[PDB]
Amino acid sequence: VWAYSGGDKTKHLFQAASLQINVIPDIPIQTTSLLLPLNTPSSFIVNNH
Amino acid sequence: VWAYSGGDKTKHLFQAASLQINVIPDIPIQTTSLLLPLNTPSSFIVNNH
Amino acid sequence: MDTSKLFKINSKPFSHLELLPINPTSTVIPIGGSMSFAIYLRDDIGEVF
Amino acid sequence: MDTSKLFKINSKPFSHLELLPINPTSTVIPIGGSMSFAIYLRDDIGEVFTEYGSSAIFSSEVSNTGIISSSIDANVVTIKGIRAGLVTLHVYLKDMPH
Amino acid sequence: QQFDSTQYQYMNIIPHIDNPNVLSMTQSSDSQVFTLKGLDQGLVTLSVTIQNPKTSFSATSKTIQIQVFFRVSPSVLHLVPGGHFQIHWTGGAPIRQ
Repeated sequence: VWAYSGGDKTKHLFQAASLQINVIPDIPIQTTSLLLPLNTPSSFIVNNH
Repeated sequence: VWAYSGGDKTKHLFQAASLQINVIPDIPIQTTSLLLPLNTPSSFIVNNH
Repeated sequence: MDTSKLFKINSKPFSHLELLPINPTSTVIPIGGSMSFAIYLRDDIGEVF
Repeated sequence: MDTSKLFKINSKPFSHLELLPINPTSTVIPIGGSMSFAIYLRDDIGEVFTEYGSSAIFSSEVSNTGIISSSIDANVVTIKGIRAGLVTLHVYLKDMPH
Repeated sequence: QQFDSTQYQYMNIIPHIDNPNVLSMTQSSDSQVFTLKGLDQGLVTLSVTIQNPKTSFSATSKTIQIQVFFRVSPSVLHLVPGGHFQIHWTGGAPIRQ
């Protein structure tokens, strides 16, 4: 990412050091999934009847 | 079911005794499923890569 | 395990057979023309192999 | 077992938070008009939490006061325009403010 | 004031990581100390939350980060006057440096 003025875009004021993003492979088998925080009740059984 | 002629449909020639069909409830959680005959290899792993 | 997936495999004999037309546009075939029909195999609850 | 189904349950802490607009028709809000934003919570691989529990209390701050007002209900922040101008809205998980 | 290590046995300690596949964690034979291990090349964000198991009250650290892991290429260059070139480089902290 580079920061410019809104009024001047011909030259950047600042540039960031680049962040890496590491993408993880999925397993292509459609599997009903929940993700819950710790110590927490889930209404899933009622919501899906 | 009732059998008629294709020319005469005003009265049935024959009627069957009624068949019952017993519908079973699903569990509405989308779950990747196979159904294989006995003693049989499956290509599923290659087909889904 | 957090990226993982789940699946079911049923093992059964064939219980029923169904011949059905592959996307027909009339109920009929002409002299010199042709239509294709798929064979479906099912278990004791209508699940397709 | 032949009619049965399978499912996964993950148990994790919240790792990331995202405030995103609910079907915006514009990048600008008119004076007296309003827009709503959903709060998403994610794990360490970007998977979205299916239910947040009763501990997921949110807060919001507004860097230029009286340009807008905000109000939170469940995991949705709604805002209203009061004066023209620029503002940053900030939103955080109250009792884990990182 | 810090608490003494002998009081950490009363505390609910909960570590937090974004990328456990690059940097793994275990707790040690002391409740106050954890052992980290690098598994593959990358960068990971880390924090810890402590909670009281009588009052449910908690506090959290700053977020910190750890990288899992500099030389120049070539070490010798030959040019003619009016020549142009770029210097290339390997290893270190390429996401932070």
